[PDB]
Amino acid sequence: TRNGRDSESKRLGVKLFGGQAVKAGNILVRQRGTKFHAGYGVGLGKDHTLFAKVDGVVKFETKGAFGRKYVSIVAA
Amino acid sequence: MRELIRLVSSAGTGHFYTTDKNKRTKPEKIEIKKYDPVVRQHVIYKEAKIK
Amino acid sequence: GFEGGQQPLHRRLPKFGFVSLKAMDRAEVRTSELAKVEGDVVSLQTLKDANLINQHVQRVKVMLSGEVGRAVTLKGIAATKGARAAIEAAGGKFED
Amino acid sequence: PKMKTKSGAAKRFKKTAGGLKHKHAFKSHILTKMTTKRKRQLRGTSMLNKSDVARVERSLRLR
RNA sequence: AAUGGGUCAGCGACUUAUAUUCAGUGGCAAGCUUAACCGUAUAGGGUAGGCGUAGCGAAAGCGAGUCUUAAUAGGGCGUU
RNA sequence: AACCCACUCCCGUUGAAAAGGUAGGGGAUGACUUGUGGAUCGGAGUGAAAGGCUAAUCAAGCUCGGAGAUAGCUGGUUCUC
RNA sequence: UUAAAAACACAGCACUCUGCAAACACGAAAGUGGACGUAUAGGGUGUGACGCCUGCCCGGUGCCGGAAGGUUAAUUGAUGG
RNA sequence: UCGCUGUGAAGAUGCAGUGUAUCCGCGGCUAGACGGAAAGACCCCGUGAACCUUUACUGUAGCUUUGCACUGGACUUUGA
RNA sequence: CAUGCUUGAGGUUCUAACUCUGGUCCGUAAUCCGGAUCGAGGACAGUGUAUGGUGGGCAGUUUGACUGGGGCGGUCUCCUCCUAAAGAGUAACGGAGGAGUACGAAGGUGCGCUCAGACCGGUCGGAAAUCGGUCGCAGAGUAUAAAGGCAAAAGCGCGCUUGACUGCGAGACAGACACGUCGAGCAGGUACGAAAGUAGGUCUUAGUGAUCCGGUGGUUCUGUAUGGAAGGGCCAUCGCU
Ligand SMILES: *C(=O)[C@H](CCSC)NC=O
Ligand SMILES: [Mg+2]
Ligand SMILES: [Mg+2]
Ligand SMILES: [Mg+2]
Ligand SMILES: [Mg+2]
Ligand SMILES: [Mg+2]
Ligand SMILES: [Mg+2]
Ligand SMILES: [Mg+2]
Ligand SMILES: [Mg+2]
Ligand SMILES: [Mg+2]
Ligand SMILES: [Mg+2]
Ligand SMILES: [Mg+2]
Ligand SMILES: [Mg+2]
Ligand SMILES: [Mg+2]
Ligand SMILES: [Mg+2]
Ligand SMILES: [Mg+2]
Ligand SMILES: [Mg+2]
Ligand SMILES: [Mg+2]
Ligand SMILES: [Mg+2]
Ligand SMILES: [Mg+2]
Ligand SMILES: [Mg+2]
Ligand SMILES: [Mg+2]
Ligand SMILES: [Mg+2]
Ligand SMILES: [Mg+2]
Ligand SMILES: [Mg+2]
Ligand SMILES: [Mg+2]
Ligand SMILES: [Mg+2]
Ligand SMILES: [Mg+2]
Ligand SMILES: [Mg+2]
Ligand SMILES: [Mg+2]
Ligand SMILES: [Mg+2]
Ligand SMILES: [Mg+2]
Ligand SMILES: [Mg+2]
Ligand SMILES: [Mg+2]
Ligand SMILES: [Mg+2]
Ligand SMILES: [Mg+2]
Ligand SMILES: [Mg+2]
Ligand SMILES: [Mg+2]
Ligand SMILES: [Mg+2]
Ligand SMILES: [Mg+2]
Ligand SMILES: [Mg+2]
Ligand SMILES: [Mg+2]
Ligand SMILES: [Mg+2]
Ligand SMILES: [Mg+2]
Ligand SMILES: [Mg+2]
Ligand SMILES: [Mg+2]
Ligand SMILES: [Mg+2]
Ligand SMILES: [Mg+2]
Ligand SMILES: [Mg+2]
Ligand SMILES: [Mg+2]
Ligand SMILES: [Mg+2]
Ligand SMILES: [Mg+2]
Ligand SMILES: [Mg+2]
Ligand SMILES: [Mg+2]
Ligand SMILES: [Mg+2]
Ligand SMILES: [Mg+2]
Ligand SMILES: [Mg+2]
Ligand SMILES: [Mg+2]
Ligand SMILES: [Mg+2]
Ligand SMILES: [Mg+2]
Ligand SMILES: [Mg+2]
Ligand SMILES: [Mg+2]
Ligand SMILES: [Mg+2]
Ligand SMILES: [Mg+2]
Ligand SMILES: [Mg+2]
Ligand SMILES: [Mg+2]
Ligand SMILES: [Mg+2]
Ligand SMILES: [Mg+2]
Ligand SMILES: [Mg+2]
Ligand SMILES: [Mg+2]
Ligand SMILES: [Mg+2]
Ligand SMILES: [Mg+2]
Ligand SMILES: [Mg+2]
Ligand SMILES: [Mg+2]
Ligand SMILES: [Mg+2]
Ligand SMILES: [Mg+2]
Ligand SMILES: [Mg+2]
Ligand SMILES: [Mg+2]
Ligand SMILES: [Mg+2]
Ligand SMILES: [Mg+2]
Ligand SMILES: [Mg+2]
Ligand SMILES: [Mg+2]
Ligand SMILES: [Mg+2]
Ligand SMILES: [Mg+2]
Ligand SMILES: [Mg+2]
Ligand SMILES: [Mg+2]
Ligand SMILES: [Mg+2]
Ligand SMILES: [Mg+2]
Ligand SMILES: [Mg+2]
Ligand SMILES: [Mg+2]
Ligand SMILES: [Mg+2]
Ligand SMILES: [Mg+2]
Ligand SMILES: [Mg+2]
Ligand SMILES: [Mg+2]
Ligand SMILES: [Mg+2]
Repeated sequence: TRNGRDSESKRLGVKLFGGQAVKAGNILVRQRGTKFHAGYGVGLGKDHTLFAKVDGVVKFETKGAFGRKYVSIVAA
Repeated sequence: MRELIRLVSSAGTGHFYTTDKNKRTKPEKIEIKKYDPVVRQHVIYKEAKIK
Repeated sequence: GFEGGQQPLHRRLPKFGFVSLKAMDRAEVRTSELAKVEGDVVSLQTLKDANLINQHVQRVKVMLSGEVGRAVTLKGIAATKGARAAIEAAGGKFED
Repeated sequence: PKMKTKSGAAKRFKKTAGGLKHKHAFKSHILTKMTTKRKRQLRGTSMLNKSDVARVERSLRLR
């Protein structure tokens, strides 16, 4: 056997789901690459982390050309 | 391998930065502009010995 | 402090600071304790006539706490700015 | 007889009215490869964790 | 079909000292309490000392504030 | 042959015996056997050498102290709701 | 006190050390054995009557000899800070 | 204080089903009572123990080099 | 450079220290021991102390764990995919691959542009170089494995440059602890751009090692009678297959 290796799990994924109340600075999605793109009121980190710049409600809409998926914040 | 150096400000203050470089490929001394907290201006820094 | 062989906290973190031997001759006194000396003179030896300070104390400072009871005069004892007004307001002369 | 406090515990944890202070690790050497933000945030002093107070106090003979 | 005990009677294993933390129950109370020692000897005296009434800082120091900092900006710890 | 020894078989193995007995066996003027007295010893003695012997105890005697060594290991831990 | 043997000893052989207050051993030391001996003697090591013999390798590790050169301790203390 | 076939800490005098069998000795034989004896010696484990080895680590007796002391006079070569 | 003054080093010699397990006298009736005297050696030997070498002769100890029993073999920290059951997490001596770096530009910014490949024509190259045209839309590329991304291209070129800045930091994610990850905004100074603006390294996830100890640069701290210093503290940094 010449196989026994693996790496620690990074705990990626959606942290806040749709309809939830966000506060500014909260982390929304942890990603490799941009599987979700930043919408209104959402910024992108230097490792493709989606966080919140304003307060409100998570939206999770897909729109526009290229058929992307957008995470935005709307008024509660 | 990259070897550590020090960048010391042109101002008389003893403040310095630290980094590394490729001594084999780039032999000329690094002459960079950086911010000096002690005098609170952007001045010229020059390479020295990390040791 | 044992943890099963893992490096314990008292050896995992750095030591820091030094112990000031200058502060071992120091004492602090509230303004609410000033109305307990015998009569109208708050001095180093008079604070030792009660049990306000130990016999090994040489420097005393007064901070602001509580209220001053009467009009006392301080003989070579320091005070803060809040206690300077409190002592002075109740006729308490300050000198030396 | 009298309890003897651990010598090395008293040099690393200082008692205050807000608990026990201590410094941070990973700040002794190998500091060029670290980020300035990472080194700036390891600079102050902080309070002991709720899970370490019991085992540290017992080393300092405080409980 | 793993251990131990043939049976009876007697003996046979969480104690003590000194330091300390938490709880219950009391005495005093911004104060409480004495140790050696003296003693008309479980009384009375002896308050040297210990804890509390103020914190922040590695420290000098300043103090209801203090530390970091160029910063009465932020932030940590503290205060009715 | 006496004396010293211990090669084989059987018996005995709770033995007559904590190493024997009956039958056979080896040396038997020598590097022999033996009495009495004396010398060497515990990391030490002595050894024609088997790690053998040093009071039925030996890859370090016995005895009294350090000492109730230490035991993350077995065993045990006593009346009632 | 489960092994008596092909094991140990042996006469014979070789190497090596030792010039005497000998090498060597037991003793903090004094001293004692070697030995009231003196290289045809004494200690250590291996082989093991007798017969015929005992071949090649000095690179490794030991021992013996050499002292030019290189490194090298306590000690001393120029010079600088 | 029975046999068998099953079940079951997995090889049953004692459990299930079933078959056999009046109560108790004495002389014999050893198939079972995982029969008695010795807290398995083999194997593994313990941050266990002894004793042995070596170019394991760290020391050390002994042996050996030089400086200083006990320790002096003269001549000669040679250096500063 | 004869010459005088001291010292370093070697050689020879002398006697007077020291040595004699050499002779003869005495204590004494004595192979010990002393003292006296002859003889030999002689500042050597030997002993004390400081120091280098050798030294299993002797001693106190160490010599890992996992493991379909132990040994032998293999592994031990980090990253990517599957196992993993459509939130996170999830084991085996399960199935497959990488890391222990690189870059002063391969970073920042303003401006500009799109690939691989196929076919047709064209001087030697000829299946495949450089050239022109048509088709194509990502089958290319990304410093480096794999996964997830990439048109405001995160891919390629050029000008200017040092934000690969200093003090912080609302709020979160992860989490036994120690560590780890993201970050709008504020204050100082900057770089590109006409400006809105963007910049607290690189498309993201590996490229790493606590404390102690010791060194180097600063310092409004301390500094055992006092004034200094030594030493200590604080801040920045260096030394661990
Ligand atoms: C092995 O066969 C074992 C020990 C034998 S002695 C090495 N058997 C025991 O009966
Ligand atoms: Mg595997
Ligand atoms: Mg693998
Ligand atoms: Mg896993
Ligand atoms: Mg960003
Ligand atoms: Mg460990
Ligand atoms: Mg008092
Ligand atoms: Mg202490
Ligand atoms: Mg570090
Ligand atoms: Mg530091
Ligand atoms: Mg039974
Ligand atoms: Mg059993
Ligand atoms: Mg049983
Ligand atoms: Mg048992
Ligand atoms: Mg058992
Ligand atoms: Mg029994
Ligand atoms: Mg109480
Ligand atoms: Mg009460
Ligand atoms: Mg504040
Ligand atoms: Mg006889
Ligand atoms: Mg015999
Ligand atoms: Mg026999
Ligand atoms: Mg026999
Ligand atoms: Mg017969
Ligand atoms: Mg006979
Ligand atoms: Mg016979
Ligand atoms: Mg015969
Ligand atoms: Mg005798
Ligand atoms: Mg004796
Ligand atoms: Mg012994
Ligand atoms: Mg043997
Ligand atoms: Mg022996
Ligand atoms: Mg015996
Ligand atoms: Mg022993
Ligand atoms: Mg004994
Ligand atoms: Mg015992
Ligand atoms: Mg003891
Ligand atoms: Mg029990
Ligand atoms: Mg009962
Ligand atoms: Mg025989
Ligand atoms: Mg033999
Ligand atoms: Mg000989
Ligand atoms: Mg032989
Ligand atoms: Mg032979
Ligand atoms: Mg040779
Ligand atoms: Mg040679
Ligand atoms: Mg030689
Ligand atoms: Mg069955
Ligand atoms: Mg049964
Ligand atoms: Mg059965
Ligand atoms: Mg049956
Ligand atoms: Mg039954
Ligand atoms: Mg039954
Ligand atoms: Mg039945
Ligand atoms: Mg029978
Ligand atoms: Mg039977
Ligand atoms: Mg049996
Ligand atoms: Mg036992
Ligand atoms: Mg057992
Ligand atoms: Mg263990
Ligand atoms: Mg040993
Ligand atoms: Mg020596
Ligand atoms: Mg000498
Ligand atoms: Mg002699
Ligand atoms: Mg004599
Ligand atoms: Mg004489
Ligand atoms: Mg003479
Ligand atoms: Mg001499
Ligand atoms: Mg000498
Ligand atoms: Mg000597
Ligand atoms: Mg030894
Ligand atoms: Mg040894
Ligand atoms: Mg050794
Ligand atoms: Mg020891
Ligand atoms: Mg020991
Ligand atoms: Mg050992
Ligand atoms: Mg070890
Ligand atoms: Mg193991
Ligand atoms: Mg198994
Ligand atoms: Mg198996
Ligand atoms: Mg196995
Ligand atoms: Mg192995
Ligand atoms: Mg699921
Ligand atoms: Mg999942
Ligand atoms: Mg599990
Ligand atoms: Mg690998
Ligand atoms: Mg790039
Ligand atoms: Mg073309
Ligand atoms: Mg575009
Ligand atoms: Mg969480
Ligand atoms: Mg401009
Ligand atoms: Mg250490
Ligand atoms: Mg002084
Ligand atoms: Mg002083
Ligand atoms: Mg200093």
